[PDB]
Amino acid sequence: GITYKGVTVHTPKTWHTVTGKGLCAVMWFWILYRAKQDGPVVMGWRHPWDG
Amino acid sequence: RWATPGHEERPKGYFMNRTPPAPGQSR
Amino acid sequence: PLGTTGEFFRRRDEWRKHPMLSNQMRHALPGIGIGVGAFCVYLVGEQ
Amino acid sequence: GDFRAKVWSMTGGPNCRPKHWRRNTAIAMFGVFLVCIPIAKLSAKLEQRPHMPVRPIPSQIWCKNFGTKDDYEKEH
Amino acid sequence: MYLLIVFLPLLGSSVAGFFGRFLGSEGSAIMTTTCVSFSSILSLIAFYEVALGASACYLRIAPWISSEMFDASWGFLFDSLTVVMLIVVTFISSLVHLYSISYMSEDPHSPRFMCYLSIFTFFMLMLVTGDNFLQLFLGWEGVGLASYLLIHFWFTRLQADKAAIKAMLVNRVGDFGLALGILGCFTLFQTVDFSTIFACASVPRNSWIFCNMRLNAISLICILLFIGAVGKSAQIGLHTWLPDAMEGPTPVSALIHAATMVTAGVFMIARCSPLFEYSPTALIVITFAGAMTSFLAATTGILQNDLKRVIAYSTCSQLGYMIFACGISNYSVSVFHLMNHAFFKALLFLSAGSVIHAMSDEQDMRKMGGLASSFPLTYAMMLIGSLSLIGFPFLTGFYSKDVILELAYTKYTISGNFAFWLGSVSVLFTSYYSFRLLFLTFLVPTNSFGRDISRCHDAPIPMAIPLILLALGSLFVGYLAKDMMIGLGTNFWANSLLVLPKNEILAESEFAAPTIIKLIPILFSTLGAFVAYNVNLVADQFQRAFQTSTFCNRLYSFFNKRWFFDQVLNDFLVRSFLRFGYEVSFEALDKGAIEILGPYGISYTFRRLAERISQ
Amino acid sequence: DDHLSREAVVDRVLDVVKSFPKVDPSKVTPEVHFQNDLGLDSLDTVEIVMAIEEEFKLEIPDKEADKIDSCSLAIEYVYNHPMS
Amino acid sequence: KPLSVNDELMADTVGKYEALAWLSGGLGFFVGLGLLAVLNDKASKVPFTPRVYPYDNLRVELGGEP
Amino acid sequence: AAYFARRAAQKERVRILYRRALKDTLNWAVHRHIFYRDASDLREKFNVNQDVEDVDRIDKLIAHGEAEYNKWRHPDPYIVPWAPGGSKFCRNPTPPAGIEIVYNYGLED
Amino acid sequence: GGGMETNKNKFIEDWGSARENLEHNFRWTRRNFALIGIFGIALPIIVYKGIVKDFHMQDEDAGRPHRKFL
Amino acid sequence: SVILAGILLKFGTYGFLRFSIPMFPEATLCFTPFIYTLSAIAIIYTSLTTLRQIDLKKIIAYSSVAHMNLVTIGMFSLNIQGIGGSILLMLSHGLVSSALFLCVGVLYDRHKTRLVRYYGGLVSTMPNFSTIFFFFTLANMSLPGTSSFIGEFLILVGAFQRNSLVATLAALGMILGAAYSLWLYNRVVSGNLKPDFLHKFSDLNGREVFIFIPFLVGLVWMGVYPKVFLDCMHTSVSNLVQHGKFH
Ligand SMILES: CCCCCCCCCCCCCCCCCC(=O)O[C@@H](COC(=O)CCCCCCCCCCCCCCC)COP(=O)(O)OCC[N+](C)(C)C
Ligand SMILES: CCCCCCCCCCCC(=O)SCCNC(=O)CCNC(=O)[C@H](O)C(C)(C)COP(=O)(O)O
Repeated sequence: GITYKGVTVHTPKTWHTVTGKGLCAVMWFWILYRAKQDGPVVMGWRHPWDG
Repeated sequence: RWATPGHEERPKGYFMNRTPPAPGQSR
Repeated sequence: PLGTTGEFFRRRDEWRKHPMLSNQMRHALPGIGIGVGAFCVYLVGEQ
Repeated sequence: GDFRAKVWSMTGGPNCRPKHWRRNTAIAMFGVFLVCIPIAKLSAKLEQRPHMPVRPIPSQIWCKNFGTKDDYEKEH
Repeated sequence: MYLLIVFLPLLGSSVAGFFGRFLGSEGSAIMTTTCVSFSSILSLIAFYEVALGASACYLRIAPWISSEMFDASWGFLFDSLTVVMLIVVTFISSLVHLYSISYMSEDPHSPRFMCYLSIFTFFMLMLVTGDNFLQLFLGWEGVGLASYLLIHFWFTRLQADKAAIKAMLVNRVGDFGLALGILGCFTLFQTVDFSTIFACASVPRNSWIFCNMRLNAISLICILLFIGAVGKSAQIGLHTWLPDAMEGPTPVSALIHAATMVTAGVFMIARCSPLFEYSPTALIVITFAGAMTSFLAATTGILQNDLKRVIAYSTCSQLGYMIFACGISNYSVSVFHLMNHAFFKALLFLSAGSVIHAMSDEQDMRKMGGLASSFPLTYAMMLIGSLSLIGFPFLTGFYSKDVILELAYTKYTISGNFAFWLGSVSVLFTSYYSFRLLFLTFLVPTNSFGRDISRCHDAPIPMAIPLILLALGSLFVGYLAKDMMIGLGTNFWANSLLVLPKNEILAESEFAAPTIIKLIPILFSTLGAFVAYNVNLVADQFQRAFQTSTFCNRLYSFFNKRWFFDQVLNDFLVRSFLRFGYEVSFEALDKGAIEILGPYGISYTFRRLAERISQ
Repeated sequence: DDHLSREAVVDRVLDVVKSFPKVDPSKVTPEVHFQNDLGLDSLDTVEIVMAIEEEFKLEIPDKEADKIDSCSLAIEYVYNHPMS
Repeated sequence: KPLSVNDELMADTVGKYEALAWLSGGLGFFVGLGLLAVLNDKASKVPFTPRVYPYDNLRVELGGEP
Repeated sequence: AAYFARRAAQKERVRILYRRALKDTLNWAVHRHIFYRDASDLREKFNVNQDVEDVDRIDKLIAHGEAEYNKWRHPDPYIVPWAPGGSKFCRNPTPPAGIEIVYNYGLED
Repeated sequence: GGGMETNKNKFIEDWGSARENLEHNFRWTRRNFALIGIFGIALPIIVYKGIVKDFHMQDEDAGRPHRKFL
Repeated sequence: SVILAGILLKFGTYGFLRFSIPMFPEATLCFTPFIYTLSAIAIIYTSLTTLRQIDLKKIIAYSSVAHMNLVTIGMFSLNIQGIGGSILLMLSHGLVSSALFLCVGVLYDRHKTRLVRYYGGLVSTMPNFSTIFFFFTLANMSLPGTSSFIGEFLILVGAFQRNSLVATLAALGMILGAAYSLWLYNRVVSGNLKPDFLHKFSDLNGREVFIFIPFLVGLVWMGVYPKVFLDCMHTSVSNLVQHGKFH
């Protein structure tokens, strides 16, 4: 709770911020990890083993 | 919320809108 | 901020510059730094 | 309001909260459990599995109609 | 164990609605949540056993209707297709039940809401686990009844009642179409069971006399069934009910209209695939309707300002995508996208409801902004949902929408090109309004009021567990189920879905096309995101054009007011029928015209005749 | 969940009227008249009424929105309204 | 204030006919796009021959005469 | 009577038009940072016409202003949720007073 | 006010009575004549022709001659 | 009203079944299009006129004409689905319609009025009545699991086999039937209360609760397991289907 001009904004609890940051970080890491594995495949640079 | 006992001792309104009979008696 | 009407309404919104509300583009991408850091640690450690 | 406390409804009314809803909740589970037993026993009897499972599935513990309809030429 | 899957929600509803006065607002929530959760775990064992174990179960209880040969018994059919719908419907229903425990914490009539949710889940389970065309119809109309009951859960409102009655009328036209289709099915095969119809669906090659027309028997039945599918799935013909049906509670929007009961049409098309495959004429109609619906919803949803209404048009677009994915005779991809969407759209509705509830029920995006710092969790969750929806690479929405688009490209026919074009433009539009919703609600400078910000509280535990589970789903489930459902030569579906060898283009969808086609959705999504950012976050706001150009104002009104459907359709059909009810049928046919030639209008001349007998 | 007291309403309304460029904040009594005690334009009364409207998050129907021409009437209207 | 006889059934910037014209134009957009799709003639531009299956296009396995 | 009523009624119609125009302008310009210049120009439209003193020309100006506003008005205005026409209106209304429920309605003799 | 009977309104009661006493409200104008001669004389004929032709086309498809529906 | 709608409306159809459909097999075939024409327009006209009625008992009375004219389509189809399914509709109608007039009779006995305008918001003062009224609203609009749907669907499959057009026209009956049936319920039950008109309420007493019980049990029992009634009639309705036929 911080008041600038009358209005106050209740600071969120630690549990919410930690969970949101963790889920976002998991999403980003998963996207990059998938881009490492089959990123060239969707780009068309290399087939899995077709050719 | 999930531990406090309720306030409504008996369900609101009589069943079939009939007042309960005299104590120690029957409908 | 121009004209008597704009000045009045702008002066009424001086609470909109609250620190928790002023800038939100800095929080547009929540966990990009931690995710990129973890991915870099994973990438370097594999070899 | 003042008059909605004099109206009897099956659902319970607005903001219903009986003094002994904990005990009533426990009874309702036990009643649901008791009526779910014959349904489960009935289901295990009338169910038919024409195909043997790839791996041992839990339904083979109680169900016994596994690979029974393979002779479909003599069905009624 | 399989009857318990269907009847636990029914027992929970029958307890929470008949004896809710003894359980209160907490016991009634516990009963329904526990029953639906046990049904969900039983559906998980059912998935481990039927879909993965490859041993379907067929269960018949008793005969329902027994005419000479009109046999529609109480049969349940659990195959690969049914089990996927089970693990989707029941899991989403359990999460919505858990969400509503905290959402309906101050509403007075919470027990009736949960009873309605449980009865809806029961009807949906009867729909998906239907062996006949009548049990399927039983669920197909019970689901409409439950949606109608839940839409006006706040009966005091007038808009809720109007929306509910409109939804019932549209679903009633859909039910009329479905009933005609079912009647057609019995006239050909003299049965309504799925096994016999799908076994004998290839032999008939005759023609009927339908409404003074000579048509094809199978094609007419397929078109009539697709009419019902259009009615329930809110397609091009009959869709106005879905945007208006948002007057109900948010959990009603998340379950009743996002995950389930809009995918009922897609599920019915996919299940009746061994019959739709033999009517190539119907597939063209399905493809055209799906493409039109997707593009129209995408165009309509870019100018809405209500938070809940923007998501409804996203659901309509996704359902259109599934429909013309079924139209290319690729039902595996349709069900895959159905299951994918039932995650990141339920998540979107739940996060939007979490924002709305904390914002004192403020639903206008013009009056929210700068909520990212205040609502960290919900902002992250809506970010995940939006990124999945737009089709961000290597995400749940990427493994299905991209496949649908590339499949539409390789369907080298007149109908396929139209669907490909509309589905390509709809990707750009979807990206635009999804990113506009994300930007306006969370990242723009604050436009709300002081009171809304002062009274802010993020989602508590009961409203956060379903969110987190849906986020994990929308992160990983698409990748996990990519191989089993849309793989090459997969036997996961077994006999659930039939695709004829002639119209099989799944292999060419992967390596027969330039890599540019596989990157069109990503490029269009990036373009839409850039356009949304440049029009919302930083812009001179040239809206003065909307105040000086007459065409721009009318163009803005066209997209905002649902392409002028509600106004035009009302005046030209509903008002006309209301006049047709009174001004003619009641006013002239039976008012006095029968009376004047009847017993007292002119037949009372006997008074002027009997009195003359004195002569 | 409790309606704010009258003096709390007075604080916010007087702050709103004080934070105006044309007015002179030297003497702003709760009992003042916009067109008789402060000497303003006729139009800027509408702006002050609006700014009061979003400041309390309430929609005054347009019929009696212009009836508010004094600080006394504004406070009474935003007080006797229950949903504010 | 006597009630109206039709007192049982009771987009303001547009009229019914003008909005019907707008709807007709919007649907004519779809019709014109369909005509353009017909004019494209994607059927003649298929890059692969029709798939041919063994055992006479799987005649026996598709319900054909044995 | 005209000097007190026929002229003063227009002095209230102009207030109504200003209120509605200001609300519509805020509706069109979503962001608060942009609404300021638009509102300033909107009042400049009225503030330039204050030079008139004869009713022979002002009335048609008010008619034209109403005609203009009626066609640049926002198709979907903003309504407070609990205000009439809003989304939260009549959600859980307070039950009416004076309503009573009787018991033992139909009982023989 | 110890009575459950409704406090009936003059306007609603008169409106309902007028809506129920419409038997004596014809003037036999061209609108009523055209309306009863079209939507009461032609639509039944169109429908009857529809069923008769449906039976005829069902009969001809099987090769059997038409059935005398008169 | 229960006698007039419950039974007195079943004389015409029973008279047709007993003395017309058999004594003249040749005459029945010739007049089949005539009956289809009258019944098709009656379903369309009556289910449409019902929307513009303001009397509570004059709306349900118009819900019987559409239902009873749907029966005469079934009888003249001359097959097991048609004739056999038309009997279930009359048994269902004899229970659903007569139960609706009990619901109206409940409202009329307390408040001596029948105009729908005076009624509204009863869901908050008469909840047991609202629950019972809604159930028979669902039955009147041909919901599956109710006795009306079994008869309604069996008639449609019995007429589609004879004429696809008449089964199409009769199928719009359930489109319009579901329109006024729920729209009446929304007006009478749902909505806000009107304390200016009527303010004293009393929910269902012991008699009304008990009276509706056999209707509730006898409506789903026929709606989920109609085999009990159907198997008692097939031997008798099949001999009715063919009388002059010998092949
Ligand atoms: C028939 C086949 C299809 C069955 C579908 C069943 C769907 C439910 C049908 C009835 C729903 C009730 C709608 C009518 C009543 C409207 C609401 C009402 O007043 O009901 C009461 C009574 O509560 C109920 O709604 C009970 C009815 C539903 C519970 C029983 C359903 C049991 C399961 C459904 C049937 C099982 C088989 C279904 C499959 C064939 C609830 O009142 P409150 O929520 O407390 O608020 C009212 C305000 N005040 C208290 C002041 C009066
Ligand atoms: C959506 C569209 C947005 C709006 C677009 C623009 C709409 C309006 C366009 C036309 C506006 C005009 O010029 S016309 C509106 C104003 N026209 C005039 O001529 C003002 C003359 N002055 C007076 O009437 C009085 O002095 C008074 C103002 C009451 C002051 O009260 P006081 O005596 O105490 O000073």
